Amino acid sequence: GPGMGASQDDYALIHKNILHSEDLLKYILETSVYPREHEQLKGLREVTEKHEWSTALVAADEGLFLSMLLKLMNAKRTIEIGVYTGYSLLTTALALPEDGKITAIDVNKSYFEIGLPFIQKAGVEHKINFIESEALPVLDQMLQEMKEEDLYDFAFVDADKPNYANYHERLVKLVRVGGAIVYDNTLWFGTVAFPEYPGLHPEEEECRVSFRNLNKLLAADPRVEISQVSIGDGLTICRRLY
Amino acid sequence: GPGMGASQDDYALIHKNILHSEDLLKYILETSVYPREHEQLKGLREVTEKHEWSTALVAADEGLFLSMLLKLMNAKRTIEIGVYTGYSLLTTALALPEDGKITAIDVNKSYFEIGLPFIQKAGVEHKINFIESEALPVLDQMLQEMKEEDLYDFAFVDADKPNYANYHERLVKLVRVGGAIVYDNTLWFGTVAFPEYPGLHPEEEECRVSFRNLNKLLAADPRVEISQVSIGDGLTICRRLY
Ligand SMILES: Nc1ncnc2c1ncn2[C@@H]1O[C@H](CSCC[C@H](N)C(=O)O)[C@@H](O)[C@H]1O
Ligand SMILES: Nc1ncnc2c1ncn2[C@@H]1O[C@H](CSCC[C@H](N)C(=O)O)[C@@H](O)[C@H]1O
Ligand SMILES: [Mg+2]
Ligand SMILES: [Mg+2]
Repeated sequence: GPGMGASQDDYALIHKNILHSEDLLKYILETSVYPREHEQLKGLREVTEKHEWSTALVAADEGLFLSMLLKLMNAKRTIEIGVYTGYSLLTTALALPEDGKITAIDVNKSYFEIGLPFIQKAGVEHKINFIESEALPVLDQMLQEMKEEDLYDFAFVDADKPNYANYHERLVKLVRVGGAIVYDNTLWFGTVAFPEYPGLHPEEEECRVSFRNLNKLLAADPRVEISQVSIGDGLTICRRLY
Repeated sequence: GPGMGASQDDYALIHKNILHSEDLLKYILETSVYPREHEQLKGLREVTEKHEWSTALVAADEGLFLSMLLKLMNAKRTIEIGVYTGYSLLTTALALPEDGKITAIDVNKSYFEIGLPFIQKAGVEHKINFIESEALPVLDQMLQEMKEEDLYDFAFVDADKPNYANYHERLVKLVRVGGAIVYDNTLWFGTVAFPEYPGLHPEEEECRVSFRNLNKLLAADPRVEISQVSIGDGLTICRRLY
């Protein structure tokens, strides 16, 4: 719609971190991440770093953390909401077993085609089923067709941030009991810690208010036990109880 | 020498944080941690905050993360090194199923007796086998007694930091293949990002060097996959590959 420019350069929080020191984040990346990063994940990240929406790319240290979660819970069927160029999608496909399956949903396949060559040369494209659509209509039709023995083990939510609460009401019925739902950016550059934060782009302000509402909602939801982790831009792990 | 003894006020780092703000950290605790904290964990934490070594108490948001890791990986048998007043121990005991068993090792049981009444009221003391000893002799004795059916699914290391690398050589044999080892304080108040740090206590400088060596070691160890997480004072998750 008509209005103000909503490009990445129009944003205010691009360079703000939740860690105190930029040295500390670089230490973690140089010491414990880059020596453990797949060669194709490195290539996908370096291309994405130059993209016009580079701020949406998931942090590399967080990627190695999501891979650890998938392996420890022995996930085999997962769903990803928000693919972009596919860093977390490639991370997920590399962690799953050979017969693992992923449902990847994004409104823009042009983003996904940027990282598709890296995914292919990693040899894990066969696990991925890409759905070019809005995520909410896909999840609602899944509610129509999913049987209990088809429920997902793991779900990464990283698409349109104000819609997390809407995705939640579907994913607690699409993920198995004891499965995991992870919401990304739940600390939003640290702006959620304050009732008001001046000088944000209108869309950044919408995310701050929506994340402050989601965090209260997740902490009070009896269907789930939560864990908010201050890695990357912050994430909340959600385990379905019933 | 003789006098008043070791204080946590002799240390230079106890007031430091890795997050950008104390408001952000207190937001995480007030929003997502305290409403989910067990009543006995709250009582244990509040008494421990007045102890003379309250700096070593595991952060409450990290406790929920460890509880989440135990359930997602379906842990049943764990080992804890460094108990103190038992916050992480009580966190672990509440997370495990009713038939879970924990081997808790600490050189000082007087610390543990501070938290024992809270563990009893929670009704989980039957899962805990406390051993008052130095950790290394106990771990070595386990290696000659351990059968494959007795391997641990999970190990939390949070004792004397300079001994982590020595604990690592034992724990990759005591933890089952696919099991997890978590090393606490691997970021050490952010000092690991600096080759030199001024004004540190001799024991504080010793662990900054130790953790700079351990983080390089763990990132190069081909026996495990790793994931360093910037929660609390930073931790490193290790998953055994063979
Ligand atoms: N309504 C919607 N439904 C599905 N996807 C959407 C959406 N709105 C935005 N998106 C997509 O969600 C993505 C978020 S960027 C996600 C980053 C990626 N997961 C990573 O690991 O780096 C964008 O590519 C955007 O195209
Ligand atoms: N060599 C050693 N072997 C076993 N325990 C040790 C040790 N050196 C120190 N410790 C113990 O390890 C503890 C570290 S503080 C640990 C904090 C605790 N895990 C928590 O949840 O808060 C101290 O209580 C100390 O008594
Ligand atoms: Mg993100
Ligand atoms: Mg600690």
